[PDB]
Amino acid sequence: MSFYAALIDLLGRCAPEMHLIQAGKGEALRIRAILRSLVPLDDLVGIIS
Amino acid sequence: HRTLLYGHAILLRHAHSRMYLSCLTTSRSMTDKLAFDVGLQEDATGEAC
Repeated sequence: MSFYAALIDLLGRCAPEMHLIQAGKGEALRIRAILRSLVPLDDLVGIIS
Repeated sequence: HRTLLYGHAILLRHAHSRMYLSCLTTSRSMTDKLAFDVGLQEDATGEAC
């Protein structure tokens, strides 16, 4: 699980920026959507819990 | 007529339905979490088609 924690950290650091998201850059929105599809929210909530 | 070559974007229109082939965001296949269903959409807007 250190492997998966490091992978999650790498994905989070690879996630786009809030100003780009607000400006609506298509590539940034696509990257955030891809990361969203790869990692579900429920898994994060449960492993936090 | 434009000759089709690799690394080019194309648009496919169903003959009978006059709709456009696209990649839907719904995933009915529970076997794969990353899988996405492909279907028809009635609008040419966006990059999904």
